Amino acid sequence: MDSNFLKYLSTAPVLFTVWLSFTASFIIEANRFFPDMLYFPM
Amino acid sequence: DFSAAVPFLKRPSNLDGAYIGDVGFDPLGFSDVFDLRVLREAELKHGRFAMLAVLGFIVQELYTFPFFPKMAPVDAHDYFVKQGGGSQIIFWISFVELFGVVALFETLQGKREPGDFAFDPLGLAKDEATLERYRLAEVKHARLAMIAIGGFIHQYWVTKQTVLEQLGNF
Amino acid sequence: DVAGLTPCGESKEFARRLDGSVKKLQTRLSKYEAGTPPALALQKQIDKTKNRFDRYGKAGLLCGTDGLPHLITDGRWTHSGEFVIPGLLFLYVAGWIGWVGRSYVLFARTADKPTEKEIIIDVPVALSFVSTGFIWPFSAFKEFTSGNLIVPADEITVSPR
Amino acid sequence: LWNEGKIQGKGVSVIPLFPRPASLDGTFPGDQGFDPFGFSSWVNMKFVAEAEIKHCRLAMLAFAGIMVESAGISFPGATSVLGSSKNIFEIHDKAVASGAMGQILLWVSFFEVVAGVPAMNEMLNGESSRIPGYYAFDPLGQGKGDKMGRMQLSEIQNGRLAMLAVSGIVHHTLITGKGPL
Amino acid sequence: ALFGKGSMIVVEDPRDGCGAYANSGACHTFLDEIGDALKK
Amino acid sequence: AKSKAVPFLSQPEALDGSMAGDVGFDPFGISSVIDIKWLRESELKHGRICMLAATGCLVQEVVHLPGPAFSQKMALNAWAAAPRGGMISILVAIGLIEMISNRFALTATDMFANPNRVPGDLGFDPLSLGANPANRARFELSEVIHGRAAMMGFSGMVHQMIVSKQAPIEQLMHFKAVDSSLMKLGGAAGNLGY
Ligand code: CLA
Ligand code: CLA
Ligand code: CLA
Ligand SMILES: CCCCCCCCCCCCCCCC(=O)OC[C@H](COP(=O)(O)OC[C@@H](O)CO)OC(=O)CCCCCCCCCCCCCCC
Ligand SMILES: CC1=C(C#C/C(C)=C/C=C/C(C)=C/C=C/C=C(C)/C=C/C=C(\C)C#CC2=C(C)C[C@@H](O)CC2(C)C)C(C)(C)C[C@H](O)C1
Ligand SMILES: CC1=C(C#C/C(C)=C/C=C/C(C)=C/C=C/C=C(C)/C=C/C=C(\C)C#CC2=C(C)C[C@@H](O)CC2(C)C)C(C)(C)C[C@H](O)C1
Ligand SMILES: CC1=C(C#C/C(C)=C/C=C/C(C)=C/C=C/C=C(C)/C=C/C=C(\C)C#CC2=C(C)C[C@@H](O)CC2(C)C)C(C)(C)C[C@H](O)C1
Ligand SMILES: CC1=C(C#C/C(C)=C/C=C/C(C)=C/C=C/C=C(C)/C=C/C=C(C)/C=C/C2=C(C)CCCC2(C)C)C(C)(C)C[C@H](O)C1
Repeated sequence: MDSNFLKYLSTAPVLFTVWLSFTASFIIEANRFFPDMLYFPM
Repeated sequence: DFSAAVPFLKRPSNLDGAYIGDVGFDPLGFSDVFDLRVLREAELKHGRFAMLAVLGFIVQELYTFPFFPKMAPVDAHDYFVKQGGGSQIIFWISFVELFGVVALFETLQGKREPGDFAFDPLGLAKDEATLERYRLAEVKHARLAMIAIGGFIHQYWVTKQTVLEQLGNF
Repeated sequence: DVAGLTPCGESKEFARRLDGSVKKLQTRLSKYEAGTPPALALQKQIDKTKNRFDRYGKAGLLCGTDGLPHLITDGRWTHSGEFVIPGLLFLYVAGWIGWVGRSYVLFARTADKPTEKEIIIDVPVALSFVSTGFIWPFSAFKEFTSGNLIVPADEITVSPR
Repeated sequence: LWNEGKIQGKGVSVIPLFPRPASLDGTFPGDQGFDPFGFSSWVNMKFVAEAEIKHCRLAMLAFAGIMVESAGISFPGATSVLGSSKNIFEIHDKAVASGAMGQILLWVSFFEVVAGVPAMNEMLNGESSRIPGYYAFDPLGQGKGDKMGRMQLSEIQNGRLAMLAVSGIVHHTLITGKGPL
Repeated sequence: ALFGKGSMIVVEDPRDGCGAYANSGACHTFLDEIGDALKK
Repeated sequence: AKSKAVPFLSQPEALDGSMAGDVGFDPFGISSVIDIKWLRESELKHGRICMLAATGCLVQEVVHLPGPAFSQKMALNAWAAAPRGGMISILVAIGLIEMISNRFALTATDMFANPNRVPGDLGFDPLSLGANPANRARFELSEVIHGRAAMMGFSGMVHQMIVSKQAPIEQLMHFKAVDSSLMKLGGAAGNLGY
């Protein structure tokens, strides 16, 4: 894959948008399978 | 110079006999805009899909596997959408197409012919001459099967008869 | 119970919360036919609402007079799953993010163009750092005691006053 | 014997329709052209030779077993415990159920792991210079010049014929329901 | 020997008393499923 | 200079045929991004875990420790049945093993800090079975191969336990085919939820 295109995807706004979309996405998935967790179950 | 295929059309200029199967037919000038390596990769990929599809029809009327129900190939598409084997085929094709994405990057980076996957298990290609004739035959068959594909699917829609049974009747 | 609160499993106001929440959904369901997509959507919401109320009742949460769960955060161990353990989980992630971010800024200082490493991140090296964060409490304390976390006051620029 | 050049050699073709490839060497007992798909180019020749001789020897022994068990010929009391049928398929299923097939499986697999796998590993590594298919199993003499000569070619051709014939016999029994003899 | 007569190791047989192929009854192996598909 | 595993791709750098199990397979080019030493450490570790895990599933079908807490032929059911205290004991012991066997060089920036450290080589040879240097190359090859095969095999066994609520050997001996009327893949967004 082109190294200048990979250097473009390594730029701060793309990584910030991708990482926080990935981060938001597994919070969303964790609340789909395991909803309404007000407390650590113990 | 003039196009070999269309005498009155000028040659495209990105089609200078570099690829085998080149008859200068490119009126829309997609090769003046787009990379011809990408276009040839797609040509051979679409054509190989079409060739497997036309054979796919013909064999599927003649025979079907005992564990699967007998039915027409378009009905097979819908049955295997809802049964699960369609997603199987889609997954494994997509899996191979991942390494195809790597292959197309290798082609763009200059290190591979557009449809070459080094797939010669039976050693049918012997030397340069027979390989050039084989790939000319492959291109011609690939284009012809793409045409053929449209006919079998569209004709089944218009008249609900299979390709072999449609030759048999009418 | 604690602070005059009632366990949610025997709170009558918690019981009325669950019932009112389901009556509100059932009257929306009364306007749809059985197999419709709006009926299945609301029937799945009545199942989810009941499940949540059942789980809260059996969890050891304490309800108020208002029938809502209340959190006890004074440090007692019977209630550590409401703040202390979520907090321990948070600080592990937070220190991980901090240790990993700190490790990359120190790497980028030794670069050919240090400010280009911060707008164009060296993703293989930055991923090398993110994996290291799992033992940040040991790595950061050893960093502290080995004199590499804290810089002395006389290498820090301050205002004249 | 060898008949190098006449049969089983360089310039020997069973089917001159297919040109004899270069990659197929002319020193392996039984090489008479016949490499269409070009497998000799990339496979280990020593490995595929050992595999060919072993497939040959099973085919011969299985052919003998099929003939005996389809002529009704048996060992004393074998038909008493096993079936009285001459269907090779039916005998296999009931000799499996009797444990006899399990005992043959056990002992074949024992020989084939403790002796066959080390023999294969050394023959391909280059630690022993064992010719393929050799297990020093010549109790009743009949070796010497013949052992490296005609007998190697006679064995390989009788084995190829045994493979084709055994496949033929089993599929004829399948399509008919009646075995041979 | 670390395991007494009470609290002894439990060694069961997973083959459940039937064979690999050509079974009859409440025992249908994977090889039987290949035979069932090929004859249908 | 093409790959031997994938003949139409270029042979990947950092793969030079030195390592055991090296056949030129890295189509996605992870070796160009991630140091091959870390990748081989992780491959040997994943494979060693999966050899134990695949053997764990099959033997746990056959042989059990005494007691009702250890009587689960289905291995996925054993996760819940096995005493929690002892399961967390296993986890804690694994963590202690991870720090000590790696000698506190745990991370992506300090494992292999010692130039003597070799990928996958933790000094574990209790019975000195690798003492013979003649067997060394084929042991390394067959360790890598057993590890790869067991990764694939354990993955299959777990997801066949999910699909068929049966233990692996008695799933082979009491096989039932997939009806497709259950466990359809995907679909969370096709019906727009619910
Ligand atoms: C991971 C990098 C990092 C680290 C270790 C710290 C460390 C600290 N910061 Mg923060 N800071 C950072 C990034 C970081 N900062 C960034 C990006 C900003 C801009 C928003 C700030 C803005 C900021 C302010 C305004 C203040 C601090 C303060 C502090 C101190 C107390 C902790 C705190 O209040 O957190 C607070 C953290 C934030 C408000 C923002 C953090 C945002 C994200 C989560 C961190 C950045 C992640 C980064 C992209 C890492 C990528 C790593 C990857 C490339 C490998 C401590 C010195 C406080 C202080 O001086 O108190 C003594 C304070 O008042 N910082
Ligand atoms: C026509 C068959 C045939 C031929 C020509 C050979 C020839 C050879 N074999 Mg092979 N072999 C065969 C069959 C054959 N074998 C079978 C079936 C087996 C499995 C039992 C073996 C197992 C075997 C081993 C394990 C080894 C050899 C070896 C050898 C070599 C030296 C031995 C020798 O010359 O004595 C061969 C002598 C004869 C063939 C005389 C004839 C005896 C006949 C065939 C017995 C007939 C049984 C019976 C009557 C069946 C007919 C009736 C039935 C239809 C009902 C030589 C190249 C050795 C070697 O160096 O390999 C490279 C070696 O290590 N062979
Ligand atoms: C600090 C040491 C220590 C102590 C005091 C205990 C104490 C206890 N353990 Mg724990 N355990 C420990 C370390 C320890 N464990 C470690 C390090 C591990 C991880 C390897 C475990 C894993 C473990 C499990 C999985 C279980 C226990 C259980 C128990 C309890 C019942 C013990 C019993 O009845 O034994 C008397 C019984 C025996 C001595 C039978 C022993 C069976 C054999 C020896 C097992 C085979 C070992 C196997 C080969 C492991 C090899 C890997 C290892 C070398 C790394 C008891 C509270 C059980 C429990 O929670 O019960 C409620 C339980 O199921 N333990
Ligand atoms: C080296 C390891 C190799 C792993 C190979 C993976 C094997 C299994 C993969 C799927 C098998 C077949 C799938 C058919 C199943 C299928 O396609 O279902 C379809 C499903 C969407 O549902 P639909 O819109 O199709 O609904 C259709 C209607 O018919 C039913 O309502 O697609 C998905 O999005 C599910 C997958 C989650 C997508 C996100 C996954 C998590 C992201 C993590 C980061 C990326 C990782 C890779 C993402 C691709
Ligand atoms: C490459 C590779 C290998 C391979 C391979 C494979 C699988 C090769 C398969 C190749 C195939 C399947 C070629 C098929 C081409 C079909 C064509 C050109 C269509 C013709 C239809 C026409 C003209 C029509 C029509 C009609 C219409 C539309 C509708 C009707 O009403 C009427 C009518 C019937 C007249 C192997 C593995 C051997 C190894 C080797 O080392 C490398
Ligand atoms: C670190 C890491 C790796 C790894 C790894 C992994 C996955 C390691 C997993 C290891 C495991 C699963 C260890 C299990 C130990 C079980 C024990 C000790 C059972 C004790 C039973 C007892 C005490 C009892 C009892 C009794 C009770 C209470 C009452 C009775 O009624 C019943 C009973 C009689 C039985 C490796 C090595 C792969 C690679 C790399 O280096 C990285
Ligand atoms: C190193 C060292 C030593 C040691 C040691 C040890 C503990 C050595 C143990 C090594 C082991 C346990 C190796 C196991 C490999 C397992 C494999 C390859 C399984 C693959 C499964 C597959 C392909 C499958 C499958 C399946 C599928 C999915 C479908 C299923 O329905 C069924 C099925 C099962 C067929 C010691 C300690 C002695 C000291 C020494 O000084 C140094
Ligand atoms: C959607 C969907 C399905 C489907 C489907 C599919 C794949 C349907 C097929 C679509 C295709 C392949 C249409 C293409 C037809 C080819 C044409 C029109 C070329 C004609 C040649 C021309 C005009 C001239 C040629 C020329 C002349 C004059 C002579 C000289 C040469 C040349 C210049 C070339 C299913 C089955 C999956 C089911 C599913 O439930 C729903």
